[PDB]
Amino acid sequence: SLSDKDKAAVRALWSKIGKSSDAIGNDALSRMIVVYPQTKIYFSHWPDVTPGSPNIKAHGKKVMGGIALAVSKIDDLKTGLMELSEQHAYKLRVDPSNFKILNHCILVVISTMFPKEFTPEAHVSLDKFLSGVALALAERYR
Amino acid sequence: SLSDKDKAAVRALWSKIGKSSDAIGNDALSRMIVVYPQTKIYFSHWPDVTPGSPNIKAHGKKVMGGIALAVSKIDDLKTGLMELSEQHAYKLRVDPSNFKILNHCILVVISTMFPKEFTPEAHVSLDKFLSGVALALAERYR
Amino acid sequence: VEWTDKERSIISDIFSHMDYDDIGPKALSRCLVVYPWTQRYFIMSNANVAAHGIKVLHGLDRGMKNMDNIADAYTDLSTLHSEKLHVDPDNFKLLSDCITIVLAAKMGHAFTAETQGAFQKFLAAVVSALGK
Amino acid sequence: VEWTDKERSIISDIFSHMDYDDIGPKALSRCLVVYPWTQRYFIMSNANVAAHGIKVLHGLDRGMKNMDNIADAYTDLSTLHSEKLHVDPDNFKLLSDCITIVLAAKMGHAFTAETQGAFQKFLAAVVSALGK
Ligand code: HEM
Ligand code: HEM
Ligand code: HEM
Ligand code: HEM
Repeated sequence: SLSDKDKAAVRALWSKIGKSSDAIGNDALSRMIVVYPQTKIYFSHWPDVTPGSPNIKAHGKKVMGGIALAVSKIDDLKTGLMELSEQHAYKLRVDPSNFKILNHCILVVISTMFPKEFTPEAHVSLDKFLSGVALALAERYR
Repeated sequence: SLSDKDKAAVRALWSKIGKSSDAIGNDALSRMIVVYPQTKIYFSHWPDVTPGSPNIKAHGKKVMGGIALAVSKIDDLKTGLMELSEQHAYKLRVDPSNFKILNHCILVVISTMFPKEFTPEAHVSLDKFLSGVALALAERYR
Repeated sequence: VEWTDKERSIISDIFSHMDYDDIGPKALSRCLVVYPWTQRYFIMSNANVAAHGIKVLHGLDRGMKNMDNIADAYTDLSTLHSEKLHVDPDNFKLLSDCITIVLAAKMGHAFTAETQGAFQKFLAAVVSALGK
Repeated sequence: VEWTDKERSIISDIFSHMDYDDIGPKALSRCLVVYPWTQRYFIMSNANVAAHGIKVLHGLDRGMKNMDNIADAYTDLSTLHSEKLHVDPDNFKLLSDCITIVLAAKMGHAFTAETQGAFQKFLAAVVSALGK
């Protein structure tokens, strides 16, 4: 579970990198699609699922929007992301094993763009935060 | 998270199999030791770490005692197993990846002994319960 | 991989006393109930689930017959489930556990730790071949 | 495994522009901070951690030089970490991720998805060889 130190770290980091959220989302989705090809099937209904495509750039905004929501609902991720969990489990039917994949790509992207700010201390807290986000999204699966 | 249906299922199943907890503990530890050899190192300080040994039989009681504690503290596993988490993380320094291993052996043992009662419905609830137990034990690691 | 004569005998023994029509359906049914997200690819009484359940064991049978070539024996199936079926690889491990739990219930005390070990190694080898 | 000429070039390029004395220490330090339970085997300023950090990259270097024999190149180390050191296998994957994140920070935008892919495949191959 996230400690107050963890919540402060995530809010402080988000405060710094949030401005580039559109770029982070686009880059993170691009990588997941290229590095982990099995995820492609979920976006097969899009005409262009290549890096930097208009569909991916657009979705990257929505994904980072979910992360920003998680940061604001940091004190209770289960309740905060309930609708997203229901959506991924029932409407989208996204295999829950993929959440950990995207989380990793998000960390890589943040690392490539904010090397100075993405310290190991910001990393442990963000990693715990993303695990909580993944756990919250998995809530409605069973 | 566990639903009321999940809590009822675990309490009902525990009500039925709890009588054989000593046997379940001995069998589950025996299997983990034999099937997953890397776990042996944690019990290297015991003279006899072979199946059915006096040390393993004894510990199987303590492990099932922790499970019984978890069942009684089912409404809040984080608070209920805090001391065990601290113990495994700091005093024992047990790598948290092993919790999922023991959980699997516990399921196998229960299946070999109570095939009639270990239905798939009892299985999903117990599996969710054991994941919560593992998650609670991992609480103090970082 | 490296199999011992004992492992070959155990695995051979398990398969010769395994009723595929009983184990297959039960293992798949359990998997769809315990890990519901695998229901999407298709619970107890569904003949289609039962059918594929039997096919899984028959697929294992093939690897049991040629344990030395486990990797190359699943090329056709690895591609089918992957490219055509789009089954997320993590699900192979979920089914494997259900097969183990179902077999354990059938064999009871005869499903010793040593038997479990050989069987899990066998399934680990098949799972890898499927994600290959 | 199956390497493409492109993958060989990328991996070769990454290693020739990688400063082991910089990447090694940073990757191990990060791992001990992000996954604290690996601290038991031994944070930023600890020379011993720095030393082993460098050794890890030098160990990767060996596999980069003979990419076709990755499996057999790590027999001595697989046994050392396993039998002697008793490092839980799951920790190889944790370090691998930290190495990836540290390299990403150094390379910045040059660490493209394609570069990440080749590198992750390379590390996956090494990790397997280590748990072998
Ligand atoms: C861990 C972070 C995740 C977050 C915060 C997240 C967030 C979201 C949000 C906000 C939406 C938009 C829903 C709407 O507009 O109503 C969405 C849609 C979707 N998500 Fe996720 N998601 C996550 C992980 C994943 C993963 C790992 C996959 C699959 C590999 C996935 C696949 C999808 C798909 C296929 C859609 C619909 C795409 C479309 O048709 O436009 N999501 N997600
Ligand atoms: C998931 C269920 C787990 C539970 C409920 C549990 C419970 C316990 C309990 C109650 C104790 C006794 C502590 C005391 O007497 O004060 C204990 C000790 C210990 N546990 Fe666990 N444990 C779990 C998992 C594990 C795993 C997976 C490992 C390692 C592979 C582990 C290794 C140990 C060791 C080495 C000790 C001390 C043994 C001794 O010196 O007697 N535990 N555990
Ligand atoms: C781990 C062992 C597995 C084996 C050995 C196996 C084997 C098979 C076989 C023999 C077929 C028939 C293919 C044909 O018609 O020629 C098949 C089909 C299929 N498998 Fe599996 N399978 C495995 C895992 C999975 C998993 C995890 C899922 C996901 C729940 C799955 C979903 C399907 C589906 C939907 C079909 C196509 C429809 C059908 O013919 O039943 N399989 N599998
Ligand atoms: C994934 C890549 C890994 C590689 C390639 C690697 C490589 C090495 C090498 C070259 C040595 C020196 C052995 C000798 O003296 O001949 C060593 C030692 C050791 N490794 Fe690792 N290692 C790896 C992972 C790990 C992990 C995950 C841990 C756990 C945190 C770890 C803990 C140790 C320790 C404690 C020693 C012994 C003391 C020392 O000489 O530093 N290693 N490793």
